[PDB]
Amino acid sequence: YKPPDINKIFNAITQLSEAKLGIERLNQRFRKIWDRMPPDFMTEKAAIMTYTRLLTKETYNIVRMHKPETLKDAMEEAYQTTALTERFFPG
Amino acid sequence: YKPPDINKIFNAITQLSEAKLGIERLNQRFRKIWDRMPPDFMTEKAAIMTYTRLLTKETYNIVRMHKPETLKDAMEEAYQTTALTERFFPG
Repeated sequence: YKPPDINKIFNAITQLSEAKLGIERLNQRFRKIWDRMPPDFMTEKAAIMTYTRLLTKETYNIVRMHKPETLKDAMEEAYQTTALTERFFPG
Repeated sequence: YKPPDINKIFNAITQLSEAKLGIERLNQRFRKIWDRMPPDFMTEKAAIMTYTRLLTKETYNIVRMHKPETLKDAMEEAYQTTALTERFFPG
């Protein structure tokens, strides 16, 4: 195992924004940084919180209906509102 | 009881800085905002984290020796480095 260095991780999440083009840039880097060694970082509800306040205001309105439970649902649901009427299908 | 409204609380902590004159301004408002309805906000270590990265760099160095455990120790220890060689004694 390794030492965690938590403060860079709170530093690295702070860079992410809505200037990132579309949801796919947001969901990718957040998979990169946040999954990199959380030993026990916070509870489930608080892990929603730092994710959700980052997001765009309109996407919070549609993800209000319905509200998700985990990050995976939140990452999926905020993707699906733009994945529907837009795609390039990768392989 | 009341609805919590968590997002204002993360908004209100963001205003605090090192432009606040001395530690006493920092420790007072943080007692006001953070104690106002945390139902279960986060774990103990994470509650250290949002407190500590706010603080001044030199105060992190002295509070490194020794590192505190709870917020109360952290609020006390970062006060004591300036409460020693400076006071107006209140009543």
